[PDB]
Amino acid sequence: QVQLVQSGAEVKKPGASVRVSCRASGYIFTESGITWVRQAPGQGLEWMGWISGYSGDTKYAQKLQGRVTMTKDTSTTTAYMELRSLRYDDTAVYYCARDVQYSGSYLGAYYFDYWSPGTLVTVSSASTKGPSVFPLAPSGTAALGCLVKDYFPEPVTVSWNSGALTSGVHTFPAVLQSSGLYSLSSVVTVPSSSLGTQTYICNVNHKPSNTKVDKRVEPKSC
Amino acid sequence: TTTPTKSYFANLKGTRTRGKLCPDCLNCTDLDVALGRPMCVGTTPSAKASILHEVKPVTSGCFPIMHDRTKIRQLPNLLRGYENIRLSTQNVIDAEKAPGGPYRLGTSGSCPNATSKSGFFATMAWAVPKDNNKNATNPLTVEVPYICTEGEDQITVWGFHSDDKTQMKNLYGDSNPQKFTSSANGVTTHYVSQIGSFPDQTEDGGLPQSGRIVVDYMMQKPGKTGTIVYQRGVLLPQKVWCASGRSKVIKGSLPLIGEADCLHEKYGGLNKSKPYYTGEHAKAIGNCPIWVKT
Amino acid sequence: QSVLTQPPSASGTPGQRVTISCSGSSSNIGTNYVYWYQQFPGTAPKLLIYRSYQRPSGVPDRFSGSKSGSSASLAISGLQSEDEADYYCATWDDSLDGWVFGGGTKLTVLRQPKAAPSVTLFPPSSEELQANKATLVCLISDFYPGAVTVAWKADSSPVKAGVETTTPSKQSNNKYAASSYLSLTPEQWKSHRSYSCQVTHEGSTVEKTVAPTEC
Ligand SMILES: *[C@@H]1O[C@H](CO)[C@@H](O[C@@H]2O[C@H](CO)[C@@H](O[C@@H]3O[C@H](CO)[C@@H](O)[C@H](O)[C@@H]3O)[C@H](O)[C@H]2NC(C)=O)[C@H](O)[C@H]1NC(C)=O
Ligand SMILES: *[C@@H]1O[C@H](CO)[C@@H](O[C@@H]2O[C@H](CO)[C@@H](O)[C@H](O)[C@H]2NC(C)=O)[C@H](O)[C@H]1NC(C)=O
Ligand SMILES: *[C@@H]1O[C@H](CO)[C@@H](O[C@@H]2O[C@H](CO)[C@@H](O)[C@H](O)[C@H]2NC(C)=O)[C@H](O)[C@H]1NC(C)=O
Repeated sequence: QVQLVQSGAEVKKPGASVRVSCRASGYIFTESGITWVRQAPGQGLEWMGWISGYSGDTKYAQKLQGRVTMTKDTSTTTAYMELRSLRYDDTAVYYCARDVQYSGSYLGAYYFDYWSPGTLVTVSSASTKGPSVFPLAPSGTAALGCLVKDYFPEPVTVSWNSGALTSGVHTFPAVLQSSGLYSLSSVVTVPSSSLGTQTYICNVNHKPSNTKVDKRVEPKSC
Repeated sequence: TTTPTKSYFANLKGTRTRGKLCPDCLNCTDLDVALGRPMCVGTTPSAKASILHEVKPVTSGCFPIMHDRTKIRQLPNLLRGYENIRLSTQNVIDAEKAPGGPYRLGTSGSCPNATSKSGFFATMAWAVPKDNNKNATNPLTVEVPYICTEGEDQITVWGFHSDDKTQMKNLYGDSNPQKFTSSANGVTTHYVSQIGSFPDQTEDGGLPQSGRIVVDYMMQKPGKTGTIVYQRGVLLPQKVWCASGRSKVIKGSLPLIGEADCLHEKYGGLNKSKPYYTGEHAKAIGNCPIWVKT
Repeated sequence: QSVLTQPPSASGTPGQRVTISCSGSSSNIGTNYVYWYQQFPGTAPKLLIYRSYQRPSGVPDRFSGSKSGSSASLAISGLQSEDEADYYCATWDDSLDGWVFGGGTKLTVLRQPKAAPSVTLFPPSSEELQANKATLVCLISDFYPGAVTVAWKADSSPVKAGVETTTPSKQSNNKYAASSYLSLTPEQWKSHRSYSCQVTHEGSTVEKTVAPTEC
């Protein structure tokens, strides 16, 4: 059975480097190659490069020449990918894949077959911060919300009116800025006549920073 | 009439096709076989078509070589040009009795066998002087007889080992750069060894080593002799290459998948399903479709 | 910006035949073999079609590969629930000296009527502006299938800087929702008559606009 097993998940500060391992099983390693492909969270696939299990010959993607190095070890039938000078754009899942080609110029006349489970590499400088919570004021349905800005790590928790408001609540998954910090939002859809008489409070709980915030969301005046 | 889709290289339909010199010597590069690195001394079958897949062939084990000092990388591409190739079965000289006083034949931990953690290339004998002979010598001269058969070309592999100041003095009795010369087929080349300050180990067994090896081949035509003149550290030839006939060589890739009518330098394996093709008029081998302007 | 162009979304009722196109050029799809990969969430992609037309073992004849000039296509017939995934085309590109991937198409086998997205756009709060920050919040909800593209406008000219959109998330009723943020300096926010969040879904755009001056 053709197997690929990678090293564990990694987390690194920007500027350091990662070495990801890829051990091979169930085929003749010295007559195949390895490619590496990476996938930014919620995005597409980016080819990184290939290395021969027969000769150690390599070819890297133009965007990654300089920063990447691939090596391999026939003894342990293992391949390694090194990525230097990590920036936030290097946060991705790193796959290795069995590539049928092992000598001659690498020109895409062959293809890669089986993909390994995937190793996640997180480049973050972040250091546990509580969020800043801002109200999203209402404008017959009306929408009002809570903006939960700039926290790390996940997750925060949102309730409304200490749990007594549930009908109409949507809390959206976090977005991960290019700064390594998260933000999310939460909206309740309410009766538009309920404004003015009824109060609305979002309750934000970010356990890792012990931050707890009750934010009043009230109509805007001019 | 379309431009073929580029595809993998393949076996040529009516013709034996050589990819690696020695299929069955896995864990081995072509250059490992050409040198006779241990674990790489297996059958080297005949083929009438060969694919040139390494422009700069690479070793992957044994004692660290300074490749760029000679034309050594090109040995397996030279070999692959012949239909028939074989490492000789008998040693081309007796190393221990060679000129230069009795030698013990050196071995290394970078060269594990399966009977040993320690060995050496089968093409060469690391001629280490016995402990009472270790000192400077005047240039020694040995003749390398032909030893191949039919009209075989004989390729003879040899070299010299060097080390840093202190090590040279233990092994040989001389910390001076040593001199070497080979002459065969009217071709003469001179060498002088270097002491210390060696470049980094590369493409080798991965055990740390103080010294370095330099390796060359000389071509001996049928009936013809070769000559090595040498001082301390010499690698004397042992198993030599015997080579005859001609193979067509084509730049291409590996692995060879399935069978094709034709081998095209750009499009790879190509069946003659259609009589004409367009595109890149590269070099082709076998039963091939006719190239045409778009 | 992907070299190969794949629609973000493809769909069909169970049993139907849907196709996914993949659009390239002479240097890639025109001169090279096409490959198709299928990915379920949080798993490795798997080889589905190879050398434009072939099927690996395991892959049913329901999946079919096609190629014509600089464009390839994946056909999934007899559509079934377990075909819900992301489909990626890949070919070598002789111009860029490396492999290239399409953006990936999400295949949804509809079990629900197609629904347009609700969009609501929040200007920055007074509170946030006092902290010298500004964020525009565009919330997208109730759309199916779960694929939208978001574009922002300063007055009437596009903005690409400081935009963060989440992948869409299956919500409370198997419909989909997603969010997008436009980070601004108060300086920027004050300098425009208006800002817009436009959400494209199934070739149809729903737009929402805020003006700094109005309350
Ligand atoms: C050039 O043409 C030859 C001849 O058609 C192609 O080789 C042939 O490839 C077919 C598969 O496409 C092989 O058939 C196989 O037979 C086995 C045994 O029954 C079966 O299990 C497989 O499913 C398959 O059908 C056939 O053996 C093989 N013919 C020869 C003579 O080896 C070749 O692929 C073509 N090459 C190019 C570059 O197009
Ligand atoms: C290719 O290299 C492998 C790895 O050294 C060799 O397989 C080993 O054989 C030894 C016995 O000699 C075992 O003790 C090891 O467990 C084997 N390795 C592994 C990974 O299981 C193999 O013999 C080599 N092949 C050739 C032709 O030399
Ligand atoms: C493995 O390597 C060892 C070391 O070279 C070989 O053993 C030698 O065999 C030759 C005869 O061919 C003897 O002259 C040497 O004295 C032996 N060396 C030692 C350390 O005694 C052995 O033949 C090789 N075996 C295989 C399987 O190739």
